[PDB]
Amino acid sequence: MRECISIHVGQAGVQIGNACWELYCLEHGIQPDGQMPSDKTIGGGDDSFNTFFSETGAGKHVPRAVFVDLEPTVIDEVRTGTYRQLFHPEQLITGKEDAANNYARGHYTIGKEIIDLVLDRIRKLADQCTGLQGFLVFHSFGGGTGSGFTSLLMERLSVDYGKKSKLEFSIYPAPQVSTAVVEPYNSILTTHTTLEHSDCAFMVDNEAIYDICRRNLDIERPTYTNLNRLISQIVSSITASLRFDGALNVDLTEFQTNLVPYPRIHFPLATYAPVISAEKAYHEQLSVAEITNACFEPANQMVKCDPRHGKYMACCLLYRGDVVPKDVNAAIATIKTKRSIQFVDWCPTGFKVGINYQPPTVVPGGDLAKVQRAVCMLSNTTAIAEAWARLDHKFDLMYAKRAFVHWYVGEGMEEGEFSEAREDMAALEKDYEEVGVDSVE
Amino acid sequence: EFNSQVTVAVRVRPFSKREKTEKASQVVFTNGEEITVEHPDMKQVYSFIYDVSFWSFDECHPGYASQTTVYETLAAPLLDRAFEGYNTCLFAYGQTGSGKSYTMMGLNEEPGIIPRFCEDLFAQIAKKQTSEVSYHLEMSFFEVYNEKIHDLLVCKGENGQRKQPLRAREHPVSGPYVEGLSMNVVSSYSDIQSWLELGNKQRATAATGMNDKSSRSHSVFTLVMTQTKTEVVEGEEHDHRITSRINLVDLAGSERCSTAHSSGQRLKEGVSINKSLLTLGKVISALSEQANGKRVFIPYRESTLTWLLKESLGGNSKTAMIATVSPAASNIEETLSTLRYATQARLIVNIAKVNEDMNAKLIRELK
Amino acid sequence: MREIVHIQAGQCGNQIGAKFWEVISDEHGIDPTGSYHGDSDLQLERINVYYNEATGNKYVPRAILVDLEPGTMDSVRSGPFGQIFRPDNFVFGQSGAGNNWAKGHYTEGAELVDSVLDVVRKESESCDCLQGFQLTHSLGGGTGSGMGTLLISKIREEYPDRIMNTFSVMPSPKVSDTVVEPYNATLSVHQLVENTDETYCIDNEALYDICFRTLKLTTPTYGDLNHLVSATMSGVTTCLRFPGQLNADLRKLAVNMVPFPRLHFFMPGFAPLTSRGSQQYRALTVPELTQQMFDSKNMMAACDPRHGRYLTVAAIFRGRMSMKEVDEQMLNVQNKNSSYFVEWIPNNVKTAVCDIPPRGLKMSATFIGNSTAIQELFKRISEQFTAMFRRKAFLHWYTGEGMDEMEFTEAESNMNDLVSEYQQYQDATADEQG
Ligand SMILES: CC(=O)O[C@H]1C(=O)[C@@]2(C)[C@H]([C@H](OC(=O)c3ccccc3)[C@]3(O)C[C@H](OC(=O)[C@H](O)[C@@H](NC(=O)c4ccccc4)c4ccccc4)C(C)=C1C3(C)C)[C@]1(OC(C)=O)CO[C@@H]1C[C@@H]2O
Ligand SMILES: Nc1nc2c(ncn2[C@@H]2O[C@H](COP(=O)(O)OP(=O)(O)OP(=O)(O)O)[C@@H](O)[C@H]2O)c(=O)[nH]1
Ligand SMILES: Nc1nc2c(ncn2[C@@H]2O[C@H](COP(=O)(O)OP(=O)(O)O)[C@@H](O)[C@H]2O)c(=O)[nH]1
Ligand SMILES: Nc1ncnc2c1ncn2[C@@H]1O[C@H](COP(=O)(O)OP(=O)(O)O)[C@@H](O)[C@H]1O
Ligand SMILES: [Mg+2]
Ligand SMILES: [Mg+2]
Repeated sequence: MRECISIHVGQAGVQIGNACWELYCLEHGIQPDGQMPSDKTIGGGDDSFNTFFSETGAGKHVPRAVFVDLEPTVIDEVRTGTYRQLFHPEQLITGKEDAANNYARGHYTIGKEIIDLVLDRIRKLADQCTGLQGFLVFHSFGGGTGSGFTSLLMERLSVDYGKKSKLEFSIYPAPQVSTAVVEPYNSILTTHTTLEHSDCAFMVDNEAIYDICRRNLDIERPTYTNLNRLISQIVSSITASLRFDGALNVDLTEFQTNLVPYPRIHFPLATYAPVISAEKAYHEQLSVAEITNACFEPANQMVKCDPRHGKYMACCLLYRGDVVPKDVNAAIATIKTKRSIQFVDWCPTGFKVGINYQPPTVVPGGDLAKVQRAVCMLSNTTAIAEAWARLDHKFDLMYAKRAFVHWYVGEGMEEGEFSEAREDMAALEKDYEEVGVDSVE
Repeated sequence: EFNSQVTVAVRVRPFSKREKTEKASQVVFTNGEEITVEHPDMKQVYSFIYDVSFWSFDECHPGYASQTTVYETLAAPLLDRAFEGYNTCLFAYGQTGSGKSYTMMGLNEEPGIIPRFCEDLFAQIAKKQTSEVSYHLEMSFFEVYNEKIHDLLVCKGENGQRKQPLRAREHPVSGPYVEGLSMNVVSSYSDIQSWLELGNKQRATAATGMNDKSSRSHSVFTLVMTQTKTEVVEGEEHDHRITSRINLVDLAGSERCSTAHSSGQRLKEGVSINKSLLTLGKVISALSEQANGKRVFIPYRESTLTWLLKESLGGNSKTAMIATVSPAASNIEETLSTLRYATQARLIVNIAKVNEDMNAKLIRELK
Repeated sequence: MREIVHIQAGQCGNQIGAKFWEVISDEHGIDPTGSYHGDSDLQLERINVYYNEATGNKYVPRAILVDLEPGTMDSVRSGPFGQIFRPDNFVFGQSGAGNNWAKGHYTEGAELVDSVLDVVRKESESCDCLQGFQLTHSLGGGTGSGMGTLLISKIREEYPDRIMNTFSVMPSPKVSDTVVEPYNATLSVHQLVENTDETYCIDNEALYDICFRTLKLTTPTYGDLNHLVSATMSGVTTCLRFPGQLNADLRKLAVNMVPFPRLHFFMPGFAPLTSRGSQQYRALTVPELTQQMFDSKNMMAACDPRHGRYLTVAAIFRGRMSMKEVDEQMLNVQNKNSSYFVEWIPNNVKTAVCDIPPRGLKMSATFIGNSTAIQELFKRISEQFTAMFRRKAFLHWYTGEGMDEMEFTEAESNMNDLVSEYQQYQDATADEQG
């Protein structure tokens, strides 16, 4: 009835999908075989929640998702692992050769002869959907497939489907930590193309979640099976109002509206406050007033950028479980009282609120605890300009000597595409100044 | 610095067929400027002073004011100021069957103010049509009926019901206006006359007990005159323009349901007229108290008429009122309400200005 | 005979109204099947105001449930009183208004509105004589603000001689629940001023104070809040369903509460609300109720009447009250608190008394008040609005759906004129000598 398509691009997106589709099955009562035994006790209804899982007459549940990596390694793990009997075998590998961390390979050259076979599966899924509400794209700046393919895809999806919400969940490069020498380019080339087509780009940064997993969950040697389980929760909160009941339900077009004043600065940040272990689960109250304040604790942000260096233009809080509105209003009133949390002069009503009744589920083998409450924040701040400027300085240090450009030119990229994309990224750094200047009559 | 006062004038009508069948008595006597009402009961006498008085009671008695006289005394100054560069308004007010439509529009062989206005305007234009001054004239003619707006200058299509209503909106500078309104160009008197015929044929009329041709709608005639003139400047000429809006308004009557034997649509439309006059009255009572130091808020949004005429009752226009009264004794209290609202409208003061179309641009700072 | 059509737009109204039928049915003796299991014979005499008889003395309510999301409608069906509504009266779509007034008015609501008129025209024509309408919506979003205001624009054209009552949850002063509350609350007032006769303004921050300060509730859910709004909704329509000594329809209140056609925004109230402990320590009587009704801390409008003047108020009583005890007490208010009333209305109060009280209270009371302190709510939105519209912050989501900046300026000046219409009256007036 209300259905959302997921697109997982690259190693990152797949390794979050696998984290996501391990959680969506548990909440709704599905085994990895696609079957649903607890339908014995209710007799159908909508527990085969059509937002993610379609259903066949044989009792099997197949998810509405499309994977694509241009490398067979990460997806072949799915066809040979626990979830081989859940996914439609059309899991788009064309990985005779990867993108070599090159936005020129992911966009042009190897991006084609596979970009026309990805639209077919989506168009096949949409024609199974009645109330298609939007897309959810999981990718990463820093690669070729998660930087070029997405740009190439989001252009085409802004033509075939037009005015439908396209929300991204992308891994933003960290200021210090990095796994490649070409993250600045591909992160800069992808914004320039994805800016005029997307609607809200949710950013995450692994340097932050590393610190969260150390300080809070007491994990000093984590890996990517832990990070991607937290990201699995953020999406469950965004999509919870489409599956379970609640008091204030939030459709997808509310994030497109309250958090995006102008069509170019739609770059918010995410949080998940009650990231606690089973031991610290005791000794703590875990109330709304406790969980809401943590979401503004800058050490508990999922992107490394201090909001105390900027100002908030909007903020959306997404509650789950045993939450009462009287506890919410008491909490936002405490934040609007504090002076270390500045708001722009043109947004005195700077809080969107949503509440659900279904608490989060606990994956066995996981790091997170069982809780009756859970919160997800989505904030658009002027602090993000600092991160754009950092990527811009790196771009200039390495483009002035024309380093690594012959790998992009060698894949059909013009030299003027680096000067046109770095000059279009120098406009947005000025836009974030105007939105932070207090008006005067 | 300017405070233009509203020009109030009164017109006494002669006896009607009804007021002659019922041999009603004369109570409204004149001496020139002043108008008095001797009640039949002879318990008190009221008297009022006005800028201008007209006595059409007798076609033979001295002091008989004709169509040409009312024109040359009221409208000709407004034409002079409209050529000067002012906005102008002339609006009628009164009861049912009192001579408002006859005064403004007139009949075929007894023209009112509107045709004479347009004719003298075009005459003065043709007599001042130099290469120094060009003239462009647009007209509109519209109708208020049961709080709905309607365009009079269209040839309606055939249907079971063909009256497409329009909407009123508020432009932040120009003020209230009507969206979807035919503004037709005019070059001479003939097109004006044809459009007037079409509009008076499309207007709403009905037969009621106090006038067989009772207008069931308020009628506004708008003329937008743009005169372009030159000044020897650094480059080409034709760099001054003066715009002027002339609003000629014929309103309906209070229409007591008892006398005006009314049931159904007549009651309905009549009730609408009663709600339009109550609002207008309240706006003329608040504008006459806002010109005496006391601060008051004029309610123009409670009626489309007063909403569109925000700029005329107040604001920026040189405006004039024609109160229409009957001399019979069977309508004393309604005549007196008309005369009291007219004596209060006398106290209104507006701020009229020349529409040079240059303020804030360059010559404002020259000045 | 004085029949009413109820319309419920959004996650708020469909959550309020769903309790409104849990409160009326208990008063008329209807079970969740529609079957009658009551005690008195006065219930069935005027049950036709809200209900219709179906087949076997099963009673189906005249409700209309509208929303742009199926999630709210599933709560009604999978609930206590879900099986009584007409399943052909649940109108819904998908892909909701997105907190956008532009969508519920022009783009999405316009696709679903004619379906809503099909229900309204069938329920009204099936009624002998229509007294008016009743809408429960929340302005602050896009469905209730957009798709509700659009219906009123259309029903007022089809039924211009009937009452259109509205129970609207307004934006709150301190804490927001939607980032674009001002744009949607503003444009709704631009339409409600022109197309309504009674608009009861509700604010959740006040109910949070009622539930905490009076009822001594520490965890008040939305069920409890809407258990208060449904009460006033019942008091206003009590003298049509049960008899009394001095009866009052909807029109008699508005004629006695709306002195000018634009000042039809009221501050409701209910009495007697108390905690479960202090009930055994109180004395139920009119001087104890009138003190709660005229208390500024029992309002739902989030506005202090002591910062203004009551132009006109009303009081609906239910029980075996004494009229001397009623008329004596209302006079005590005006003579004591004469500064909070206007001089050019000598008796600023109306009264009404029903003889059949609420299911478990020997006496109840409902209060309706028109004050100039509603200026404070509109004056706030006008500040938030222009602060955002002067920079054009979120405007491109409203223009992209087929709107213009002029429609944002019209609503600003209208709301600002309504402020001045209330502000002239709030300042004390004085004639020359009088
Ligand atoms: C004396 C006793 O045994 O308990 C009382 C009680 O404690 C009080 C406080 C009741 C109680 O009300 C509440 O607890 C409450 C909770 C949240 C929000 C609002 C109220 C009561 O539940 C409410 C109940 O009154 C009613 O049921 C009315 O008929 C009420 N009915 C319903 O609303 C209703 C709701 C769901 C299902 C069935 C009925 C009503 C109110 C207005 C118009 C018509 C009917 C009564 C006497 C009581 C209890 C039971 C504790 C009060 O009820 C009202 C609003 O009239 C709250 O203040 C009154 C005073 C009562 O004494
Ligand atoms: N959070 C998170 N990030 C990941 C994960 N796997 C890879 N990344 C990030 O992905 C970034 C680089 O992109 P790639 O890993 O090469 O993925 P890709 O999009 O397929 O790029 P190509 O292999 O060149 O096609 C690195 O900086 C990693 O931080 C993961 O499992 N979780
Ligand atoms: N009193 C009350 N108000 C509510 C409730 N649910 C939502 N609201 C209000 O309604 C507004 C949300 O608008 P809504 O109609 O739900 O948006 P929509 O889903 O897009 O139509 C918020 O400002 C809330 O204050 C409720 O159960 N009770
Ligand atoms: N000065 C006058 N001389 C001759 N007849 C007049 C005069 N004034 C009014 N009448 C007559 O009285 C009637 C006036 O009706 P009208 O003015 O149209 O009513 P209303 O003013 O209510 O629209 C006309 O039939 C007209 O012939
Ligand atoms: Mg890879
Ligand atoms: Mg006439």
